Amino acid sequence: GDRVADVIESSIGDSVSRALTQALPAPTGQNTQVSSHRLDTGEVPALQAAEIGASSNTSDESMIETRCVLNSHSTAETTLDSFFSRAGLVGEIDLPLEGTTNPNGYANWDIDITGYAQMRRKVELFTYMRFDAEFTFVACTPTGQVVPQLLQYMFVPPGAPKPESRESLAWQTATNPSVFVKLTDPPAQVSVPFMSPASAYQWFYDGYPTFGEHKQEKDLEYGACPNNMMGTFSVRTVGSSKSKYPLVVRIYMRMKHVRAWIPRPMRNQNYLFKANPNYAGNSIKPTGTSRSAITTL
Amino acid sequence: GDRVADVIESSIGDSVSRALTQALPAPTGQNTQVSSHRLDTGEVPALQAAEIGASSNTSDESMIETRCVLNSHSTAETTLDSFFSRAGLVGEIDLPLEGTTNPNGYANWDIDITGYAQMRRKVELFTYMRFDAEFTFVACTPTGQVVPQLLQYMFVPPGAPKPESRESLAWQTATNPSVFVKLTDPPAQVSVPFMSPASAYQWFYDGYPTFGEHKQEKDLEYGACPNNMMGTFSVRTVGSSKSKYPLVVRIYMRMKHVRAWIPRPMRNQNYLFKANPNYAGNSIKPTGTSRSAITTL
Amino acid sequence: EIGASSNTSDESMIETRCVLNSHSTAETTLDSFFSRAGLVGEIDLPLEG
Amino acid sequence: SDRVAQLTIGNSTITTQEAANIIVGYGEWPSYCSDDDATAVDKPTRPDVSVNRFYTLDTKLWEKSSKGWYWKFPDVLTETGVFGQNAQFHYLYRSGFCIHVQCNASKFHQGALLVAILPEYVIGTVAGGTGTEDSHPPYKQTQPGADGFELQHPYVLDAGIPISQLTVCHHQRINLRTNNCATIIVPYMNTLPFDSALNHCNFGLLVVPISPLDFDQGATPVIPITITLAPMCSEFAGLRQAVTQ
Amino acid sequence: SDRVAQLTIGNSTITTQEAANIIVGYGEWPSYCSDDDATAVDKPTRPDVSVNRFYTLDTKLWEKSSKGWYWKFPDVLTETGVFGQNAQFHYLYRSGFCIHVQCNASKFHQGALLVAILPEYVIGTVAGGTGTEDSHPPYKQTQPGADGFELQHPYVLDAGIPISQLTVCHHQRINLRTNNCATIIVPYMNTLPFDSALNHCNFGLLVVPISPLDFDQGATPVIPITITLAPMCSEFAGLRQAVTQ
Amino acid sequence: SDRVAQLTIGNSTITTQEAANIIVGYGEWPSYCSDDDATAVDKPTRPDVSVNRFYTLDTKLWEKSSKGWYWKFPDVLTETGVFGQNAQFHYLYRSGFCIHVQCNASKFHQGALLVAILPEYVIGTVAGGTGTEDSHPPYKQTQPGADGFELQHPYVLDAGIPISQLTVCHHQRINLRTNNCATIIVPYMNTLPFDSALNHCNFGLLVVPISPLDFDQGATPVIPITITLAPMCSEFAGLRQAVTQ
Amino acid sequence: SIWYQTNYVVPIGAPNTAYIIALAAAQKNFTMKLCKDTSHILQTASIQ
Amino acid sequence: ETILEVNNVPTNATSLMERLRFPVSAQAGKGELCAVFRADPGRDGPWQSTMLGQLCGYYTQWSGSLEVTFMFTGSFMATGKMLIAYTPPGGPLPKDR
Ligand SMILES: CCCCCCCCCCCCC/C=C/[C@H](O)[C@H](N)CO
Ligand SMILES: CCCCCCCCCCCCC/C=C/[C@H](O)[C@H](N)CO
Repeated sequence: GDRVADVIESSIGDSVSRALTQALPAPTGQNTQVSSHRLDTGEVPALQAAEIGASSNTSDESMIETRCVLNSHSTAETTLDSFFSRAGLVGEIDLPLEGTTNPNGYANWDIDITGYAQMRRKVELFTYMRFDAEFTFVACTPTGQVVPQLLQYMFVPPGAPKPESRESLAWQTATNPSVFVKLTDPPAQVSVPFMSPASAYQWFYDGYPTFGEHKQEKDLEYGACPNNMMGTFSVRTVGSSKSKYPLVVRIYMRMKHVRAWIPRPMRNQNYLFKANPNYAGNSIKPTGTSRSAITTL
Repeated sequence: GDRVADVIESSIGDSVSRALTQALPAPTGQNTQVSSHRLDTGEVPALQAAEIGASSNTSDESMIETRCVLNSHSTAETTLDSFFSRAGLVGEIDLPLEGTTNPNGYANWDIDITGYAQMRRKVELFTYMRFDAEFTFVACTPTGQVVPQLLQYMFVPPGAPKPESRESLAWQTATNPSVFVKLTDPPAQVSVPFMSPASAYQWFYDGYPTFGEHKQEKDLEYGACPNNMMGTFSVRTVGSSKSKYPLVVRIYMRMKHVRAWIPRPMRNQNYLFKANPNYAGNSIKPTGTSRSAITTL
Repeated sequence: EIGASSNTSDESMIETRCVLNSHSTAETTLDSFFSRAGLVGEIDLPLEG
Repeated sequence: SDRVAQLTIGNSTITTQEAANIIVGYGEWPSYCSDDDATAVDKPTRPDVSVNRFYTLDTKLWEKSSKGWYWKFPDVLTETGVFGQNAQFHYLYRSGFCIHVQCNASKFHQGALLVAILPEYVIGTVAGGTGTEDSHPPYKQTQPGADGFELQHPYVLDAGIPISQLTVCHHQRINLRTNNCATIIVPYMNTLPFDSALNHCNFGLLVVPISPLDFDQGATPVIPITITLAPMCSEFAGLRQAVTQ
Repeated sequence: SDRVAQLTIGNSTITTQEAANIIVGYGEWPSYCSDDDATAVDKPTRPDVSVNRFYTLDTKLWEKSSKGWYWKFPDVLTETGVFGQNAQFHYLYRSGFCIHVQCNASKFHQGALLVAILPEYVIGTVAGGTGTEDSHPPYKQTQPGADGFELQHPYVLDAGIPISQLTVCHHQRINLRTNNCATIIVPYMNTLPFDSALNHCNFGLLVVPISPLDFDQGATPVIPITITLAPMCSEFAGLRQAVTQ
Repeated sequence: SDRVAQLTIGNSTITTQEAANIIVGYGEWPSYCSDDDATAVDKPTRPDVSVNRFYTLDTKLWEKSSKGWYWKFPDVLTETGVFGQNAQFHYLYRSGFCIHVQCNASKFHQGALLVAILPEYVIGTVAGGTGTEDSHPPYKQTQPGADGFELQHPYVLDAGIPISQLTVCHHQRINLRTNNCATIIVPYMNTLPFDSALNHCNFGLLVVPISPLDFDQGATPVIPITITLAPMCSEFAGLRQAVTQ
Repeated sequence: SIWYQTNYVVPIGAPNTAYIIALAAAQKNFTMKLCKDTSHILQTASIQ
Repeated sequence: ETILEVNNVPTNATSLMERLRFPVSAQAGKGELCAVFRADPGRDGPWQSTMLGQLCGYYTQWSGSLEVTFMFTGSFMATGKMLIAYTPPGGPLPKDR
């Protein structure tokens, strides 16, 4: 039991989060109210102190004579579902016959949705995002031709054996999930849960995963979060022999049940690499367009 | 406020001292009760485990057939008042005319009662002792002759100026306490309080008072507690000129209102120094007398 | 510049505990500070001089 | 009533007579880890006053030709005081912060600094300039400590993201004609309830001049910027030997 | 029911199957400093599990020709773990202790050790042998640390006081035919509510063989003595830079 | 609300826009003599507005090489107005005072003055320097009037007592970057209920620069100090011819 | 100890140097004990 | 509150009023040291000038908290920030801020 007064009157162990703000409903845009003229002293709503770090609480009712406007413009399309529940390209796998890419008939793809700029810049608006997903696989020939071929889409989680071939033993999918499809069918579409050991994925990780000295050898590890390495996507031509059709598998991901935290500045520079916020330092481009002078247009 | 359960269910800040024992009254020695013969199993009060570190709880009622003895022997003379409220020599100051000891007519005595073995071995039975005292000054000539001389016994606390002479300015006793006496009078007798900045004096101090490196130079500081340096006793012949009588001041201290803590082993070796538990390592003497053999007397 | 002394306490400058003080202000009174005999005069009565 | 502030935590106290206000980050004050959010079962140590107190790191000089500086948290306190020993002796760590930045100048001085908190401030590099080399930052750039590091390209924050949208995080301004202190209170922000203090840095602290310092010849040309910061609601768990990195 | 014991404090746990009992020193369990006994006004830090835990110092060998060893508290933990950093970073210190001494031997081994706690164990010296030199002990004898120091004259405990009256303090015995552990729980004992841990040592811990070790040629001749100790109800106050001595 | 003050007594009025506060001396406002404290039986004259009003003495210049000045009360008003006629025509005198000191400077000026009230400010002398001569101060040093007198050794206040302990009396500071007026209200302080105004001075008024005046070449180098003071609750008793000393 | 946190910044025309006056006292929990005679002031003999 | 003579360097009569104020000037911005003194009232140093440090001579044991008030006597236009650190015992003289 607690006897001394500094321990009885202590705020240690206050687990309850003390919040200043509260979320209120805003199904529509705020309505404008009627305003008249103001000719007094002391009350000066146009003057702010931006050094506070807050934003201006000035409205148009206090800057001009306004009318009543009953707004019925909905804020429903700015939600995170409506902004992210839109399938976009996150992956592309090529299965050729001759060449170097994948000349054996199988292809493993380390899952990362940071290889296509248009979906990456949408997620990197936040640093933490938690969601369930819906992946869709659009398979076709280079020319776009639909051909009579069977494939197997195996999810290889981390730790499970990756297939070293088409005739491999990992393809028996006794415990790993798999999808068999013909190219003549609609694209395969499966729903995936939130599968992180953490409470949210994170597109930016300011740190190293491992302890120890950090020399130039193990500097690749900077930024790598194992909580986002969700495993491997594998694909093959179901068969003991060589296929006759070249193939491409394109992967489209749609988020659902989205939560996000901590918005960030948006990428203005061209991406260069996967899971690396590097940029071209010689060819730094300004965020927008330029002028000849500041007094013109 | 406290929210998490490890903080609500915590024994941090329990200032209350949890004691196992309780002091009960023992004004007399314990009475003996009647005992008879015992011829059973299991109950064996003579067998102990001294490895526990406790003392035997065996009584004579369980080892022999005893009678009833109604004891009326009092434990009143073993108290700490009755054991320490007995004046003993703690100091001796010589004031000669010619020589080296104190040839000017004043003498300062750093107060320490550890210069006489018979009162020191009584206090060093404990490590902490808190008490008020009663000092008594028996002044006389070397031969014991009482002579017509006036003296001044000034208490010089720590920080106050010590007198560098008989004609000094410190003797004006405007704020320091003093006692003027003739040798023809009864010995001066004053009562003194507990004057430590601590809660008790301490005859043993396992430590150094100062921080820093501890080389062979500042090794005198080992054992020194400034909480026991109660100041200086000063004495002079009240006069501007030289006295005609040699003098000795002998100091006798009687403790009252005594409290003591943490008993120790008692000194068996001859003391050598003041506030130093040194001993003669070559001539280590056993604690008691010896024999020719262990089967004889 | 007001000419007063600071009314700042240690409860407002650091995180402090409770201390139940029992230190008495009885020895700073003017009796205890002045009711102590001291030399105020000295008179010499010699024979020659 | 709003330009004066005293911040007392621990054995430490800051005064300011020329403040703006206090920014409480994401409207959450720092807190302790609840039993629902917790997963580790060891009892954490909560040293109230020996680690939750203001620490003063160093002093950067605002010159004319300045570009900016960043500091990474909690890397700034992993070699400092009792915090940087509990953090080395333990494996897990949880805390908020109160950051407080100081820059004093006269009334004849002009300039502005953006003082912002960027979570998970991952550091990119110029990629050889051409963008072909997949270069990486060294350890003395991602965890630079109390000395901080000087931004090479503060327009993109050395991460390809524009400085102009950085007010979407926490921030204050130090406008020398209005204020000389900037106080931000940050809660613990991570996907996990605890994490390592030596491997992972939760956020960065950017100090960038948007408007450049100017004065006429005769005024005090040394205008220092001093970072002063206090942990809040600190918690440590998982005790073993002291390792520094 | 009495020969078995498990001592759990912190992240640490000791088992014993061949115990005697636990000695609670002077019938007082360790406690925290009350507001009546306190004089210093700063808030003390009370780190529950990071300093109140069992620490293992070293291992002395019980040979035939042994004389004894002593260790001084809290000097044994001023360079060890989180305790020895809070103690260096702070000026004041208050704690109890649970000491636990280990010596294992067979049933064909015989011997006894007196394991005792002597408060304010001031160390004297031989004074030149003749008693004329006012010699003094060096720093590596009064504060010898976790290594401890070997008694020169254990009859007088190198202080002129007899070993035979040392059972008036706390003690246990390790009789190898009865027990192999000795557990003493010590409260904070001082005239003051707090004190320095580097300058002042509250008590000593003596381990002396009264009965000598003996065995026949063929048995395990290495009989180690291991000291293992846990602070209890620790408290630190007055924070400044880390000084070691 | 506290930096502005108007002091109205009589036919006189002072404004200040840059004040600190008013010091009320020893927590006693001036009062009239009660019938219990009184011993003299004559009826005293109490001229309300003709003597209780602000009088302006003279103007001292604060230079760089200044040391300090003192003025003795009521000697400053024994040749001035209606007060200095009632005081000459009568034998007895009782009054409080409101002293008000003025020193104006710019915001580019720095310096501090200690403005203090020292009761029974007896004036000692250097005693020949060697301390053998038992010299004495002349009349134009102990009662110097409205002109005041320049301190020779302001460290000891020309009385062997340190300036540093002078805040134990009434005081204010004039810190030029904070205030330009210093207002002290003094009651009648004497062992007697009335006394002579020409023979006995109740207190002195010290104006000493602790921090020296400094400015750069171009600013107004004449920084005057002006003493302005008002009697309060004045009372005169025992009427006879007018004698000046 | 007193340390410069940022700097002593001054504009042109004002003086480059100032001074700080320290003022020391005690708090409401302060007490003294065991009255004595003072040591840090002493008198050369032969007064008057 | 009475004046604490921190700058107790000068001794000549010409410059004994300099002991009541200590300087603060323009530096290079390296966290430099202005002044350092002991918090001991009875010890022979700056506190001897105070009424506390003279009435403590007449007493042997003291307890309780102290209070040091520093006033800036510069221009209205001069700005600055300073760190005033109390170092409890054991702590040697800090070499840096
Ligand atoms: C036939 C079964 C196929 C199912 C495959 C679904 C894979 C599930 C993964 C979805 C989660 C993706 C999250 C990715 C995060 C980022 O790429 C990482 N932070 C890497 O930068
Ligand atoms: C005329 C007035 C004379 C009064 C002098 C009385 C002095 C009071 C001192 C009494 C306390 C003595 C305690 C001494 C303790 C030991 O000597 C120290 N621990 C030194 O070893």
